[PDB]
Amino acid sequence: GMLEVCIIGFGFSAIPLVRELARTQTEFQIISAESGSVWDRLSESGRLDFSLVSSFQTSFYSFDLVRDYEKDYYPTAKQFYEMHERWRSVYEEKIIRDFVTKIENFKDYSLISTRSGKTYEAKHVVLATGFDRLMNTFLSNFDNHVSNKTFVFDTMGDSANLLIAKLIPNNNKIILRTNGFTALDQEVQVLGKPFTLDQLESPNFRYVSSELYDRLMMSPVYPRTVNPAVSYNQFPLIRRDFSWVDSKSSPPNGLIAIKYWPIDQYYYHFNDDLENYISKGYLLNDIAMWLHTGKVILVPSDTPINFDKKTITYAGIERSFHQYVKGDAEQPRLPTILINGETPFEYLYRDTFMGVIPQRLNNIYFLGYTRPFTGGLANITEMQSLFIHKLITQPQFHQKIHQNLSKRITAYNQHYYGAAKPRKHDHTVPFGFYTEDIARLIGIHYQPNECRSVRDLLFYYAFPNNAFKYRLKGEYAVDGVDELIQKVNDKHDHYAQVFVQALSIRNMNSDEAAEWDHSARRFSFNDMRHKEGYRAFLDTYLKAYRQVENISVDDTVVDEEWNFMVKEACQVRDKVAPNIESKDEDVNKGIRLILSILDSDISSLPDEAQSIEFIRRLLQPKNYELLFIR
Ligand SMILES: Cc1cc2nc3c(=O)[nH]c(=O)nc-3n(C[C@H](O)[C@H](O)[C@H](O)COP(=O)(O)OP(=O)(O)OC[C@H]3O[C@@H](n4cnc5c(N)ncnc54)[C@H](O)[C@@H]3O)c2cc1C
Ligand SMILES: NC(=O)c1ccc[n+]([C@@H]2O[C@H](COP(=O)([O-])OP(=O)(O)OC[C@H]3O[C@@H](n4cnc5c(N)ncnc54)[C@H](OP(=O)(O)O)[C@@H]3O)[C@@H](O)[C@H]2O)c1
Repeated sequence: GMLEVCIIGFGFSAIPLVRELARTQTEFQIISAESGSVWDRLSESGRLDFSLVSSFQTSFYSFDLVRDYEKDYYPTAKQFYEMHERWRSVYEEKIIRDFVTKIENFKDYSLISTRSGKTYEAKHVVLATGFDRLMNTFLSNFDNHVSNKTFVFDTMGDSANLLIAKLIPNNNKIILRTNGFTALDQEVQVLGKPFTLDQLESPNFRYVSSELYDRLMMSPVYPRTVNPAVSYNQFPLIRRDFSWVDSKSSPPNGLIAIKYWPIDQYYYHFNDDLENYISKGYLLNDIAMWLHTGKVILVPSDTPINFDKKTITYAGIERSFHQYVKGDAEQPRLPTILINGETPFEYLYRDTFMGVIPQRLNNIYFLGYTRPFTGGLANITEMQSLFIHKLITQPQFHQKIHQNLSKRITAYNQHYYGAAKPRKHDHTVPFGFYTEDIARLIGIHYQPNECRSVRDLLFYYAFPNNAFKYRLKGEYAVDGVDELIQKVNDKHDHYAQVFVQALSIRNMNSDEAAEWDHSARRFSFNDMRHKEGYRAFLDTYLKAYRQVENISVDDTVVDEEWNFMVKEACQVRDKVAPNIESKDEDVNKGIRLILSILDSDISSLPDEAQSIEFIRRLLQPKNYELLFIR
């Protein structure tokens, strides 16, 4: 009569697993802290006044999307929290409010200790406890009445970018003292229509060849184009050292990106009702517009600073600042876990299988410790939830995965990390590799060889690998996913543009593909040609923000020392930007060809002529093997 499952921590990550355990009537208990999460801190202090950096389709679960999806949008922080609270309310009767202090792991059960002193025995234990993040305080607590101060950031990430969005409108000057950072427009115009960047990744093209996929994806990350319109050419300090990368899989696991509103897309969405959109949490966070306008400056990583005087020395200027912001040492909130009830478990992402199954522990699973490169967490945690549910409820599956666990882990690490040493961001994966890897392990994947029509090929290769893609049919089918996929296909032209992109670069080398990617009137990422024209909009924006936030600040004060630092900062840009002056034309022809053979039988396509041949060979991709599954 021992408890079959104990889930520790209930916020967001645990929802889909609890839903599947309920469906199979598997006995479970949830234990979760009375104190809740950062989302409760932000709710309590009235600071749910921002929006997600991820699309609806990747940030909410399949069983919500089938009801509530009518169009792409970026949810607000308020909507995200409201959804956590709705699901909390569904499962509250299954939640014990307490805090787990210790887990003793035995051969086929665990002893869970709590701060109350109550103990629990459970055959299977799932940890969904999230992360402690140092920067959460800056969001939950730090003040909006600071003005004309200098901030120094040693780190750039989504949390820094959100703080910078809130600081800039109070004429706070931002110095970024960095080893580089990857920033990407969260939204792109494709023939007039907005696509979130997660929709453009067509990840199953990795199976055609890693080199094809690499030149399709990596030109905005690695400094491959000489095009003077690209932020990494106007502001070379943004470039990172990627010498650590030792994998043929691109983008590599361990690559992080900050996702941001470019001001042109911000204007297209919000220009009509600006004050009301800002009050909902749609905040302009265009880092490239900040670099362009000098409201942010980059300085070298080894730039000298004096923590005692609160001074940084740049442009022969000893420069004084109100705050230095170090940046996150973000790590899982794990209680002490005792192996054989004796030896403390040591957590390392790479030593777990798919970030879920730790070694040396029996029937313990980790849920929510894998971070998506792009898109929302929902895609990751939905698929992790199905994997965990199958391991808990199907001993045949549990035995299959565990029998060769150490060899699977080795084969995964070889494929994705190679000989690179563990890094603090190992837990970050391309979402469309991870979801597909789990789907193949579970057996709810699609087979490329079973596509019959060109349409079927578009769905396999070009429809994004969102978790709901794998819940149309088979073991984990969700009612309404058919109608969801239809709605999404109908609105994005079946992802024909994405498909044609790969068709267009199949013969190119990586340098040719990089130039082609940037030959558009507006390329997807970091296009500095689409900033100057929005300066008037920016002033309308700052006024609307100030008005929403009851701020007064006069834009007359002149920080001549800043100007000199900005001028020193923006010197490569003042050389390169005057040098300014195929993708659009090629895409147009490609989409015409594809939409016209949509319902054509693939296997029977005849021997633009050579693009049909390549299309036919997509039935037999030569790079399909994943040795951690086989
Ligand atoms: C500022 C911010 C912005 C974000 N923006 C986005 C976004 O745009 N898109 C997106 O997809 N994701 C975003 N995320 C990430 C992610 O969606 C959230 O971090 C989410 O809260 C993770 O859910 P979780 O359930 O893993 O953890 P949490 O939501 O933190 O919930 C875990 C729960 O477990 C409890 N707990 C912890 N330890 C114990 C213990 N020992 N015993 C008992 N209970 C315990 C905690 O109190 C908490 O209530 C953002 C995160 C932050 C902080
Ligand atoms: N769906 C999601 O899960 C999701 C998505 C987006 C945002 N978020 C939220 O926003 C936050 C984003 O992370 P964070 O701001 O807390 O800190 P972080 O991104 O974990 O840390 C950023 C640091 O990582 C290093 N880094 C290494 N490679 C980099 C690259 N290519 N680009 C940029 N930085 C790189 C840099 O420091 P060094 O160079 O000094 O090592 C940088 O300062 C999350 O904590 C989360 O709260 C969640």
